[PDB]
Amino acid sequence: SFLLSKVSFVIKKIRLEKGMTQEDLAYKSNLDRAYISGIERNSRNLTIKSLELIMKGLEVSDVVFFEMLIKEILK
Amino acid sequence: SFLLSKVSFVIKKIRLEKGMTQEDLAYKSNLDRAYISGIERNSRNLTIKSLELIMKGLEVSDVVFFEMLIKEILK
Repeated sequence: SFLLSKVSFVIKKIRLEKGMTQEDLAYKSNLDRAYISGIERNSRNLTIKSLELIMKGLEVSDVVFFEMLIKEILK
Repeated sequence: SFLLSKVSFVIKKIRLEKGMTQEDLAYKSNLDRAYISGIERNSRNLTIKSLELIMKGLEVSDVVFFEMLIKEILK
């Protein structure tokens, strides 16, 4: 999946910009660390709900996530 | 969920814009009509891969789907 790879890139990029570890994001979002880790490797076929939870744990607005996704796809 | 109802709304809006029924879309995408139906009710369980595949069947680029999603969130 091209789209799944761009999605995973942005999640990890925003996470690192916010200064959170995968373990911090796990506890925030109530997702397991291993699911987080797989998402960032492009190895979990993430649902929309899971994406919502991650954006919430990352404290990024949904518009900001989608804007950076569009930018990354356009590169 | 606000995000989930906006995602479902946009998939349905575009499918209607392209003049497809739920079944037209399913036949095009090798999915079932009941899956398309459930997605438009409740986008909880939609994955990134399924989303890519739906956009492909709708012949809407990824960048355009995310624009219409942002418009809807902001409206």
